[PDB]
Amino acid sequence: DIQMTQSPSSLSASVGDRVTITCRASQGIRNYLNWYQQKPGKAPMLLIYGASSLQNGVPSRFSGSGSGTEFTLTISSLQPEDFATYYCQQSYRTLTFGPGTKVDIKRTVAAPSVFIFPPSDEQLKSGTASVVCLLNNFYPREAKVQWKVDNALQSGNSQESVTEQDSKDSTYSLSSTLTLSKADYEKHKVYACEVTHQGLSSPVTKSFNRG
Amino acid sequence: QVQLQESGPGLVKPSQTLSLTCTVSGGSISSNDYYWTWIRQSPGKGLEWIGFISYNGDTYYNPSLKRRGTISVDTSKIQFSLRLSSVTAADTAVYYCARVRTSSTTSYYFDYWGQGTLVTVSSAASTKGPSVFPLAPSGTAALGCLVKDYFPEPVTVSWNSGALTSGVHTFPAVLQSSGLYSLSSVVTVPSSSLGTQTYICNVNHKPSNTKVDKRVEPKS
Amino acid sequence: RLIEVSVEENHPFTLRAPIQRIYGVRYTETWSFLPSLEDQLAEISYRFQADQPWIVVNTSTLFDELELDPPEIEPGVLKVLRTEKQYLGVYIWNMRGSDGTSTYATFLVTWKGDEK
Repeated sequence: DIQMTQSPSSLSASVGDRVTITCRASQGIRNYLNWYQQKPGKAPMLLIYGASSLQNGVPSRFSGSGSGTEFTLTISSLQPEDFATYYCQQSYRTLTFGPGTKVDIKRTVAAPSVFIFPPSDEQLKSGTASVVCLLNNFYPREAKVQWKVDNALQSGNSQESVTEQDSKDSTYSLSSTLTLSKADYEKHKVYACEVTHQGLSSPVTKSFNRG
Repeated sequence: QVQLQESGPGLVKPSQTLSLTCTVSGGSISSNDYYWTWIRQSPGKGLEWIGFISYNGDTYYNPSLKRRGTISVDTSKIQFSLRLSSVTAADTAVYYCARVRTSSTTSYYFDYWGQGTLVTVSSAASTKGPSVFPLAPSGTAALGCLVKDYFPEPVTVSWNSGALTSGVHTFPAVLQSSGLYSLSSVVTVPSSSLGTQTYICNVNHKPSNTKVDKRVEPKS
Repeated sequence: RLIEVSVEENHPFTLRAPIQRIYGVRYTETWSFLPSLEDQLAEISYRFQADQPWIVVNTSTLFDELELDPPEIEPGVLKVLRTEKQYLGVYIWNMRGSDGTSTYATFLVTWKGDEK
């Protein structure tokens, strides 16, 4: 089969930059090369066909060139909504896709807004308590969250989940979920999550009393 | 413009046959100007072309599927479908239907795509729908829903039947040690709205044909 | 004599033999290709009974030398995903049964953009 390769695997660029992504075909494919944009949770979307023809309704800041084995996609004035994975695809032999190039957006530091949620009473009837800590609209992705139960640092019993970069403001959000048994929850009183992030001058702690 | 909608099972047992249907609206299937394709995407194996069908019913397949895939068309209902036989875990993926154009100077390209359907191949016995619990709120306030203990993926979450979209964040599912998934969906709202506006999360779990609506309120 | 197929650039085509078979007969089918600008492309065999398993007996390297995909071959049918000048020409299908038959059909594939 024709092997399509792409470079870089991923990049970070600022709003307004000009970025070029490279696609290589293992053999000559004439201009039978397409570019697709895939935003988080969406289907791929056609941007360019025939190596250089912009699809109708695609912004004029996207540009394709190449014929033969080397192709380029240039995004001439990068926008927050351009956060996406970009894929090349050949139509000369059995249709094949490249592996994608991830475009991340660089922006200024933004401190997270922190919220803590006790287990609902309804859930406690299952013998399990979920305590949720939310870190909202921050940048960069890096952060640390510590669960403390009556000032005892927790370990091994929490999981974390992060959204992809927001299409409008390029921030992240994160959820840390601490899982205890009902017995464990009902034996302690102070539940607190402590968040350390670049945009915080000192760690932010949010706590609740009950259990 | 033309629109495509996939539909099919979320969970298929190994050795069984995956069956999916794409329904086409805003257009018809009656001209060699267009072909109708299936493509899939898996974290590991990237995007893969499966095959396409012409309006007259001629099919063309990626040899990699070892003739396990059958594409059929029913032009009457403006539908076309995919049957993948002898499925294995390696066939877990998001399956997409799409329209194909071609030309003498460009060859084939996929100009309109369906939204994709996640098909999980697993020997697990039956699907399971989620329990939904409030994340009660305390300037700006945050509230949410904890969606727990469902299988397989995915679940979709809206707020107020789709009328509330700003400030919503729905996190990726996480596989728990129990074998079930869970996630949270949160939204930030004006704190003054807490007493006047109703907030309901609509949780749709198509793999188990379950929908749960949960109202989230300040706790007494 | 010839089954004429008119094709367009970067459209697919399918050659369908008017195939008729008798249950329990062993068949071998071959496709041969005489390019416009001889070569057995492929040979398959099976006992006749979609649900039809067959064995691929032989295959040619011609299109691979040209860095192009060879036709896909199924009982009674030859498929080309994307038309190009190197696929134009004369294709001959021959199917031989263990009941003693030998059946031939010949196809002429030409480019639509060349009139007369």
